[PDB]
Amino acid sequence: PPAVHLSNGPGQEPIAVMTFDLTKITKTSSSFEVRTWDPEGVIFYGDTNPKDDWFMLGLRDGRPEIQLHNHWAQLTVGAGPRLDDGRWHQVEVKMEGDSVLLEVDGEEVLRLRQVSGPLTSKHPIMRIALGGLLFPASNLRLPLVPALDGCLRRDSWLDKQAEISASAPTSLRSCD
Amino acid sequence: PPAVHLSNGPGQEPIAVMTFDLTKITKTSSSFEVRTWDPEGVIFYGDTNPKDDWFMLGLRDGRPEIQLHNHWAQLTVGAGPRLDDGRWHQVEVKMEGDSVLLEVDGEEVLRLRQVSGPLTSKHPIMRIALGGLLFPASNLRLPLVPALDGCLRRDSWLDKQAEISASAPTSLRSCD
Ligand SMILES: C[C@]12CC[C@H](O)C[C@@H]1CC[C@@H]1[C@@H]2CC[C@]2(C)[C@H](O)CC[C@@H]12
Ligand SMILES: C[C@]12CC[C@H](O)C[C@@H]1CC[C@@H]1[C@@H]2CC[C@]2(C)[C@H](O)CC[C@@H]12
Ligand SMILES: [Ca+2]
Ligand SMILES: [Ca+2]
Ligand SMILES: [Zn+2]
Ligand SMILES: [Zn+2]
Repeated sequence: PPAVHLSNGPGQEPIAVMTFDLTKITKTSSSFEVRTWDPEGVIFYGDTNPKDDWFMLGLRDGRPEIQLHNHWAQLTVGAGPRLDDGRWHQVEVKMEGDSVLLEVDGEEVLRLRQVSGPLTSKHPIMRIALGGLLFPASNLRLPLVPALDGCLRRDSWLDKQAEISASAPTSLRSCD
Repeated sequence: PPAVHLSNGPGQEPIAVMTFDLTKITKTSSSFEVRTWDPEGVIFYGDTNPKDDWFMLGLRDGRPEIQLHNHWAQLTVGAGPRLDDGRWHQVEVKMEGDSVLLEVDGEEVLRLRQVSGPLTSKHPIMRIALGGLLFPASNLRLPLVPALDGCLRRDSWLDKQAEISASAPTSLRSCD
């Protein structure tokens, strides 16, 4: 399976940004495998508005951390086992009703309830950035250093049929 | 080890309530072992004010759930493995800086960050209720049925030297 580097050297910007049409979304889940020895960094960021409608999934002290900021909730939460053990880990992030669910290696490790209304409704465009944020780290509810020295593979983001475009500030590097 | 029943039949009220002097608190952690086959219910509730300063640790679909409502945060979060497997489980809830940490069987499974300022400061009295709430379940951010058919043992609550009093609406029942 082709795996890409989650950061390009300095690691101050995402390695890729995908834009989606929310009205066209039929699938809200995202999944991928990640491998790393890095205990802190951004795995992926998502927003409909960088100002007041955003989400971040990363690692802090080796464990998953989600920061979320929207009309219904504002939170900084850590959960799950350490993932900075150099092994491949399966990760899934999905919407289940008004909740955001995080599954690690097939097991649910965190369910953030009552945090969102329907995506398609309410913010017609959603952006997903890998390995970086779309705003300064200092703007996070709880700052961390975004650079994540790890590998990503077998990734699936939301609904491909709803993807408007994809960019890369530079060029994706292989973990081979 | 003497174990007590976490609910008395109907299970509409706590089996015990302990009151503490916050200014006297030197230890903020609580720990205990719980065993149960019940997938939903309140393990313990805590507040400094039932109106706007409260906390609840329970089970929903077999897994730990924390609801918290205070000046800094308002949340409903599920985490950790199922605990309704009839085995004894060690549980710890503690303050670590501005965070509330939940450990299950020796492993950190959830860290709610940026949710509280110093306890001793800011609410001079804290109440801890076991197996029930100190307000209607309908008043929870996300209602659940409080009755938890399980056993509790080896419990330690905050700082005993700060305990003002303890009550029991009825009488503690043994799991023997
Ligand atoms: C987590 C998820 C959904 C599952 C999907 O796999 C990834 C996206 C990323 C953006 C989140 C959204 C959930 C709703 C959020 C928190 C708000 O609307 C602001 C940003 C949004
Ligand atoms: C969780 C803990 C601390 C660890 C201890 O072991 C149990 C107590 C229960 C009451 C919580 C408090 C944390 C601060 C809370 C959320 C707010 O002040 C309102 C109720 C309070
Ligand atoms: Ca890093
Ligand atoms: Ca029950
Ligand atoms: Zn919005
Ligand atoms: Zn208060």
